[PDB]
Amino acid sequence: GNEQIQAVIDAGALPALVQLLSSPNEQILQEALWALSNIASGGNEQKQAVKEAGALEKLEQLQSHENEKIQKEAQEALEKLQSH
Repeated sequence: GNEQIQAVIDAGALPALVQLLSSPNEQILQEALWALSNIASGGNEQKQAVKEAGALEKLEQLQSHENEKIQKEAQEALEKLQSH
């Protein structure tokens, strides 16, 4: 599969930050993830979005993954949105 490519750095906003989770294209998920995943690094504002954005909803599609790296990509938001 394709790894996190260093194409462009971004942040993310609205459900658009989550939307790539439900991508069919696990590869492009991973590609754009590099820019989008930074949301998870911001505990307040960013990391709080994901729940409301539909990360639990988004997760389910990707849980049917064909790529193995994708498990970390899935659990990335899982982890961080859940209270622990």
